[PDB]
Amino acid sequence: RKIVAENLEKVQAEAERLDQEEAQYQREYSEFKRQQLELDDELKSVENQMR
Amino acid sequence: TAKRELFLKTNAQLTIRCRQLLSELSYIYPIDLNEHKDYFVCGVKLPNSE
Repeated sequence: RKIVAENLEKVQAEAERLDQEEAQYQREYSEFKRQQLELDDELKSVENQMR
Repeated sequence: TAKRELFLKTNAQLTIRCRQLLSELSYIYPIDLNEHKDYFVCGVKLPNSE
């Protein structure tokens, strides 16, 4: 029983690590998507001006 | 970025043509001047409003 409990504790630690990594990745994705949408808008605008 | 540079290139030629054909409109309508400082369009006067 003690061994099982210790294994659960380590699993929880790794879960916390994964959660922190997820948070960082989500911030990065937010920034990227912001840039992507802005770029698409500017692309369409420049194309219209060219035509 | 490439497409924006190309668009600027095209606009340059557009304005060039605009001035080119605006320069030929003086072959039809001349604006002239004489020493007394009167002004003539096609040789007929047009003083200031007053």
